[PDB]
Amino acid sequence: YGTHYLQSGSLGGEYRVLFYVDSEKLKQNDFNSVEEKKCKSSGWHKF
Amino acid sequence: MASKSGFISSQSDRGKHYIRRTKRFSHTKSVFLHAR
Repeated sequence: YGTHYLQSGSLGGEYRVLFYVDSEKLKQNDFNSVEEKKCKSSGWHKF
Repeated sequence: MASKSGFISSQSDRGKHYIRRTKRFSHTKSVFLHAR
């Protein structure tokens, strides 16, 4: 039967909402390019 | 790589080509939904 009785009070209804949204998005491109050339030509002046 | 000599006459040539290619891709998707 509990610890107390109701001496007075009010009756009706209760309504509650908690609502939570959390979005994270990441996009990442890392592009590197090395192009190297060396070339040489030699000959006396025949070769 | 390329190399040449030219000069009676003589001609010499060397060539080399090398290619290596790698593609790796992974995709992971997960959904958990619970309602009570």
